[PDB]
Amino acid sequence: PQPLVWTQLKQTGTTQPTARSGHTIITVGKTHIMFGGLDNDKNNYKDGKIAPNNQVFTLKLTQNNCEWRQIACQGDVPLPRCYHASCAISADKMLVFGGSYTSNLRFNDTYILKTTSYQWSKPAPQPRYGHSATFFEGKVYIFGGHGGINYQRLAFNDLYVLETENFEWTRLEPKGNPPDPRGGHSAAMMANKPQLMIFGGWSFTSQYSNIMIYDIEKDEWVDPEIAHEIPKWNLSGIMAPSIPSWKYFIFGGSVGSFEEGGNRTNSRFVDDSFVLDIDTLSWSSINLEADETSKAVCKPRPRESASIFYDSGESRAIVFGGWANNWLNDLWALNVSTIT
Amino acid sequence: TCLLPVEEPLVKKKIQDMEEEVKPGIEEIRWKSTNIDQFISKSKSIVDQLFETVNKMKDSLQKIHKSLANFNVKIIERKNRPMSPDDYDQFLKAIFSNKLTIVKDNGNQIQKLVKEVLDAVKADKKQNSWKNYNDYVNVIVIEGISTAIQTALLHLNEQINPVFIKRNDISPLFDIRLELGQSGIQFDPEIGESSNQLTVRNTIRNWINDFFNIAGTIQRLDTTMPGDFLQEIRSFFEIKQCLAMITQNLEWIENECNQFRARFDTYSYLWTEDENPLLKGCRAKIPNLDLFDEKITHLKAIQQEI
Repeated sequence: PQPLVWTQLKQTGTTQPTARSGHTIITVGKTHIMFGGLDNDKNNYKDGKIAPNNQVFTLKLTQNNCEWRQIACQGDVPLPRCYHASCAISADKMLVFGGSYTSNLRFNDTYILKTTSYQWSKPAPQPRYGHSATFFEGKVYIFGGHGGINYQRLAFNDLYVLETENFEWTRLEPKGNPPDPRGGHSAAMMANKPQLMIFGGWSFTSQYSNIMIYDIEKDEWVDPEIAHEIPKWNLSGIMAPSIPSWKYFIFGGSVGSFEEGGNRTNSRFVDDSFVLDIDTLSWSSINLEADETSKAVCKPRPRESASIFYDSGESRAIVFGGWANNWLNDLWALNVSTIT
Repeated sequence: TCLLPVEEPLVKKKIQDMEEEVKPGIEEIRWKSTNIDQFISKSKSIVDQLFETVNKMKDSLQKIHKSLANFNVKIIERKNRPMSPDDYDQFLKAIFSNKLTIVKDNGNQIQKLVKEVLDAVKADKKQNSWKNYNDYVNVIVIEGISTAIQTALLHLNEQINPVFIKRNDISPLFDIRLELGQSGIQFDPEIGESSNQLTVRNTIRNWINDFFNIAGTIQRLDTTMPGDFLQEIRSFFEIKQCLAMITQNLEWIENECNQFRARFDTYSYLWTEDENPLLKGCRAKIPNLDLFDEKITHLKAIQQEI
């Protein structure tokens, strides 16, 4: 029962990433870019393959009205169409790695898209999907995930860094032992200190929601706990970090908690959103009851894509497409209130 | 051309071991014209051993891939015709328990197949070949379970349009009652109650989730502590997605029933207000009783409309 402002936005144009999820909304300055995901075309196997089409989509938002247009692409564009891929930016160059191909679990190598040129390139590392990634603007970090190519790997607790200037992968030795093999996890950075954050993830018929942080400067792990209305056991949760106050924003995702002995299967999804203030390690349900109704809030859903975005003059969360049990095309925006 | 189909470097090492060796002295055996069958017997003994290995490999491969078809045929024949309204549904629960019993029987078979491949690999560094083998075995198992729940979810997908080749409400389906409760439209099987699982009762969607558990609970290899719930979660939504037509068709019938509920509200009936205030309003009007008699005639025509 805390302030929030939900808005279901309006879309325009024939090309819209409808019936999509597991795609990536990347923003740098004004560069709000769509890529990957998954759809269904129901015409043939070839169309099932182009369902997660490499079509990069661009958006022009006007007072919650959105005009969608596909962008052009050149260079090395892999033929099959990907999902679960991880991406990064270096100020004009989208860096893509990982993901898989639905038909044969073909994983993607390192690609880039020079945005100013609107072209691709193949710069070149356990071949993996479902991992999490982030970049310290000199190093691209990958951690956890799901292998499986040619050797049917398991979940992973390893992590690598990729040098952009030296074009080489490097293995970070885990000093702290606790990090367990995970995938489909949240991995972002704190800004109070320069380190990563590992918020749980998936493992062997078990979600996870613990917290691990990686001081690069020490090249090691620290384990902080949480309290205050935590999302107990949730994956595929919608993510938005707020750098001003170091506040993680989670929404929905795959949730549900049983013992390992149980089938447990009952990953009912949630529509609630929380905020983890890192400085206090304090979760806080941003749920509201002072607004019109609860029905005007979006429905429980994992696998959506999210980003921070300024609509009508206020930074706010964006939720697009997704798994509200299967197929979403809806675009949602939770206006971040005065608390910033 | 028998070790490359399985693509096992273990049996490739085995073919390296195997060879017909025939000594320099045997280059001087056939010119005797006496009994000279020793090199053939030796190379042939080698051959025999390899052929029993070949038969074991073929049998293991065959049974591994055949045990998968049983899952799919069972789940198909089971979910072809559920016909399960609430108490036949209570019984289809036990029938799906028989499905899970077929699954657990093929799990008792999982044990025997990992044993038969213990014999098949016939290695000392067993675990290294165990990787090359169980990797592929597990991925094929995932495929099988995926196709299984595919056929099930598509069964119940094929229940929406009563217009394509025939109607669809051909059999006794779940029955839903319409009530006037607290002076308002009320579906005891609310559209939302047969829909979203709430505190009062659960329905079709929770049934789908429970069928999902019934399917994805086999004892995987590689330390066996987890289950293969999640390669399912991946595959369905990677290509197959049947839950999607599920959601959209359920919401479609939902909107149809909401439109019908609005239609029910359209009886032009008043807000079920107390008779005293309307009586008092007409009293303030002070009309002849014949106006109230015409009002009662309208009420009788309303009963006739009901």
